[PDB]
Amino acid sequence: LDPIDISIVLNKIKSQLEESKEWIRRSNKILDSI
Amino acid sequence: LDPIDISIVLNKIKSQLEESKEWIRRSNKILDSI
Amino acid sequence: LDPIDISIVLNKIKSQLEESKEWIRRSNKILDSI
Amino acid sequence: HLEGEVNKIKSALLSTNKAVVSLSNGVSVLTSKVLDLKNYIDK
Amino acid sequence: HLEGEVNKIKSALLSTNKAVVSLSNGVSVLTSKVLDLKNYIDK
Amino acid sequence: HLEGEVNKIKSALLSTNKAVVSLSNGVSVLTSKVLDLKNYIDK
Repeated sequence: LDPIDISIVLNKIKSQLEESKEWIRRSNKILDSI
Repeated sequence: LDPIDISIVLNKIKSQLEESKEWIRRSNKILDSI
Repeated sequence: LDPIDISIVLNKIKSQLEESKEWIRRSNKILDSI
Repeated sequence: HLEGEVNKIKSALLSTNKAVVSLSNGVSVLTSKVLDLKNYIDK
Repeated sequence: HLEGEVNKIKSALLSTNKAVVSLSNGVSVLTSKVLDLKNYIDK
Repeated sequence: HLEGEVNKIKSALLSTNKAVVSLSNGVSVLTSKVLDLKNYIDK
């Protein structure tokens, strides 16, 4: 295994997908206030 | 070749992209009713 | 290195992501006219 | 009427949001497979 | 006026939908290349 | 009121657009890693 190189790639990518999902949650949340 | 392992990955991924495209088609369809 | 095969894949993919970003810029731009 | 159109845009946007989520789940699966593949290369 | 704004949101959302489709086509190409690459590894 | 709802849809769509951009940045990183990996295979 090479935990350091996997960690760095996974965290860059995971932080983009998690950020995308929070923006969606924000969009749904605002849309539930209509 | 390893058809079984390719099949399982391809079907998980393909089913997400196909689902994304159907939601878009739904969104366009609703927008054409305005 | 194999510059030809990397070039062809990179350009197909990059042209889809660049096109996605321009559509977003278009959407934001229209939304700034409200 | 105009209320109706607004209502329609809301339904359409909720459907777009669902498109984005499922595309995200696609990218997460693919990411897992790419890392399974470096491990396969390493080992 | 308010009809105009609604109309603008509709145009903006159609453009977002087109952004999602083309990103999807990006992910499908990349997926193909990842599987071409396991085959290359296997062979 | 109805102006308010329109305003809300605009804020919600801007948030969806930001979701699409960051997912795009995810796919670009992953693409780079896939090409780093063919190079690793080749070398």
